[PDB]
Amino acid sequence: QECAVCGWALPHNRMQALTSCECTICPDCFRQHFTIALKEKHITDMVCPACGRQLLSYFSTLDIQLRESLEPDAYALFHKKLTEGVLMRDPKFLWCAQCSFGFIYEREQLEATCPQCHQTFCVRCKRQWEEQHRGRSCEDFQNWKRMNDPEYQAQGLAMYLQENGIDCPKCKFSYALARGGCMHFHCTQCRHQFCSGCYNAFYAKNKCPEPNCRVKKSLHGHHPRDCLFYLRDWTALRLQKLLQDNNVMFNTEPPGCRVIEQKEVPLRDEACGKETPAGYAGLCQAHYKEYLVSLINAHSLDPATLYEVEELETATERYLHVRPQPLAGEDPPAYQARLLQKLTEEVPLGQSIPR
Amino acid sequence: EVQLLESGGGLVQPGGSLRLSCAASGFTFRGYSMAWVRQAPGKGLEWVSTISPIGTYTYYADSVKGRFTISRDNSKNTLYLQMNSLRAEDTAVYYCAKGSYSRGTPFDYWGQGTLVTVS
Amino acid sequence: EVQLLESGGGLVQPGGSLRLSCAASGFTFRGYSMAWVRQAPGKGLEWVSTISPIGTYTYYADSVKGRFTISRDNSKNTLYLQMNSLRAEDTAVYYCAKGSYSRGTPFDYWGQGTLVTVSS
Ligand SMILES: */C(=C\C(=O)c1c(F)cc(-c2cn[nH]c2)cc1F)c1cc(-c2cnn(C)c2)ccc1C(=O)O
Ligand SMILES: [Cl-]
Ligand SMILES: [Cl-]
Ligand SMILES: [Zn+2]
Ligand SMILES: [Zn+2]
Ligand SMILES: [Zn+2]
Ligand SMILES: [Zn+2]
Ligand SMILES: [Zn+2]
Ligand SMILES: [Zn+2]
Ligand SMILES: [Zn+2]
Ligand SMILES: [Zn+2]
Repeated sequence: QECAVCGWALPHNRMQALTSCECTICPDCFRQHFTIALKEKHITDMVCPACGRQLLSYFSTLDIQLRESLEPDAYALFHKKLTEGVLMRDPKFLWCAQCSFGFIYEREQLEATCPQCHQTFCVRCKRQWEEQHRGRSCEDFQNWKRMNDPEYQAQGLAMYLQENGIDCPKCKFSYALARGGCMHFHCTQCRHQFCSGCYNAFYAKNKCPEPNCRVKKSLHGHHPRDCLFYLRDWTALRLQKLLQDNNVMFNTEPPGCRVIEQKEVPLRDEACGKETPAGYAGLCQAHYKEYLVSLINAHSLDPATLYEVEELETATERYLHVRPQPLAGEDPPAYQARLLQKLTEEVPLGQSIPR
Repeated sequence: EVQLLESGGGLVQPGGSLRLSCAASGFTFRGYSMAWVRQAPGKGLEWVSTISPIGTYTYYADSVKGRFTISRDNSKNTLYLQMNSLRAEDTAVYYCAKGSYSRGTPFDYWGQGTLVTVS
Repeated sequence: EVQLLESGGGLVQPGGSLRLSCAASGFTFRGYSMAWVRQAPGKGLEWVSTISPIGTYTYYADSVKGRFTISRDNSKNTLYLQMNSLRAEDTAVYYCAKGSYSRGTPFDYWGQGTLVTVSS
């Protein structure tokens, strides 16, 4: 146990074990040899000072020990010559996601082993390497991990409702929250009050510009006929009937309500905890209806296709501002067909509803 | 959004004990490595320790390898750092970092930090 | 001693553009990476982008890819940050930072920072 260039007797942990040749060099001689090789000699002269030692990944391993036992100015020239004489560009520096160690990696493979934690990771997505990722894109791999994380599927449809964010229509801030039972949403960043289902504005007192509105002196909004503001009053069975008639599948069984809400604190995360009835996919009643309405909105299903005459007359006075009147010779089917025809032609679905 | 809230720093005589916390939110805590870093007055940022996602692996700097102990609680979404036998050169602002899977950095988020002084 | 000075911050209308600067001194500018980090209201530090010593590789956080462009001019020891399509969530104090190769520290020093706010 002694330095191979000066003979100084030191323990093994007092010297530097050169990885390429395992010739132990004391700290001072290791330092002084490699600076004069950088100061007066060329990059090819960075050979070991003890032994004799075209695979030049030796610079990647030497860069580690050079970073430790060298001055910053001398370590800067080593990088300068490495790019000005070997690489014609900066070296690719990789950070290990599991141990936070930085190292130069200039190899062929997509997998890279950390010289510290000795774990292998993909150079693109920086996730830990597995045999499943071989031959697959990183997008395919991390989705296979999400499709195999027991704690992720245990949350159930709560993750689906949170994936559908609430985007503020004016400040565009994204909130990874479920809409819940109440449609009113106040954005912390811009103080905008809007409906979380149709993204229309909640007008204050005497600020509503819509014509023929009879509640202008009150806080309110105007919602399309397919917004959750209205479809929340439908029963789960009738919401499912609109889905079944268009061959849209929906969950009834799970594949307190675990849908994450926000708790007011001097905001904390808190589960819904409401009763999860049978046939509601383990969700709350309001959160299950939100789940069905999102399916309805995604496929742009028209709830007016299930309207009866009284509902069609209410919709005609609301969105067309004309009290309908049956014409002579019409039966209930014809009167219903005419009102449904005019509504679907003149009043579209939610133009701002997230689909 | 992502938020890291450190707490537990203050004044403590040399040789004492101090336990720091870092409550995390806005991301899957159990899926990322966490770490502690510090910055002494008039000096550069220094890495202290890093812990693996579920806690099977811990890495420490040579100056704190046996004196400090990093730990996490995925059920509580909080990272801990137990500091024992604090020396004079431990006075620094302590940040908790969130490991990143993005190219170009080992961490993508740092907290506000807590000041720690030793007498 | 390392010294960094940011400049260019201000009030920006939503969707506008802005270019930040950083003058460095006290160290060899060519021999280190440079990075931008930002402090959102009530938060700590969020990594924004990183550039290699001579600009060979440029990295970005996912929330700024395609909108932000990092560049440097080693001839004047200056770091630049071009910011396009600024949104309200980009409101933060942007800090200039000097990179490092040491373990666990992608940067060791960061400046005083310049404030950038996006109106609603
Ligand atoms: C929602 C809060 C609220 O009290 C409320 C409901 F949770 C549910 C209904 C409802 C369900 N089916 N038909 C009606 C109505 C209801 F009022 C809410 C709050 C606000 C509001 C006004 N000012 N602030 C500060 C909040 C407006 C509208 C609604 C809403 O209709 O969802
Ligand atoms: Cl996540
Ligand atoms: Cl990287
Ligand atoms: Zn020697
Ligand atoms: Zn040798
Ligand atoms: Zn590693
Ligand atoms: Zn990958
Ligand atoms: Zn907003
Ligand atoms: Zn609405
Ligand atoms: Zn109105
Ligand atoms: Zn619920």
